[PDB]
Amino acid sequence: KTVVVTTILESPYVMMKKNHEMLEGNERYEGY
Amino acid sequence: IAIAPLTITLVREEVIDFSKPFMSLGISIMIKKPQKSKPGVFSFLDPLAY
Amino acid sequence: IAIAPLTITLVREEVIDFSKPFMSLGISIMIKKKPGVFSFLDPLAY
Repeated sequence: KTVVVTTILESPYVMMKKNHEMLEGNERYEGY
Repeated sequence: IAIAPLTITLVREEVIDFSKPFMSLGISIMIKKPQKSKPGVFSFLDPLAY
Repeated sequence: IAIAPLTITLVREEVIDFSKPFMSLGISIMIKKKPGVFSFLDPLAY
């Protein structure tokens, strides 16, 4: 099964990738 | 599940389940990095004590 | 129930239920925390 790993946008916990326009899936977000 | 930096509070623990903390943290203080202070007028006597 | 300074470890966790940590610690270091009267002659040898 697929688990929805919900998270909040906070620094330095989750950055918004600067090249996320062509990214999809789990690759959009990177962080702690 | 929620992988987020959530503070383990009493009201949250009563309604959700919290595991062991993955980081230790507390309240701290912000100050500016000490700048070079302007020398005093009578700062030529500094090398030797009063 | 055991109320003692017990560290929450992986081997202990799988067999014993550990409550919320009441204190935080870690490995630290410590060290051991009067000029002579005629110390003005120090720059040159006797």
